Amino acid sequence: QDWLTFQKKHITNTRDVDCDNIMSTNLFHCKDKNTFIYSRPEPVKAICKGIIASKNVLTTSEFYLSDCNVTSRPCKYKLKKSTNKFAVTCENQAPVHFVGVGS
Repeated sequence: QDWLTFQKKHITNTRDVDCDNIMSTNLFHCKDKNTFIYSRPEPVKAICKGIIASKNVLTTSEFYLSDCNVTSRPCKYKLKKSTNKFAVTCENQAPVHFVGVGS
């Protein structure tokens, strides 16, 4: 919804995201999947530099991503690490929404 919530939901200071614990919280509420970007927040903000009106943008560099993906048991997870580009909604020069991971 905004950059500060984007940070709370999609930035991780470690690749080794604690999926089973972090996903069963009120923040992630057992959602099927969440992508965490391994980075300090400020460099991620920079993906949207210069972009004002709401626009979905694919990163120009790949990033180190950590996905928590649900298993057969609701709210139980497997961690999957990958190196990939991803897309966000940019608005007023900041990511406000996570769109998805690149192909």
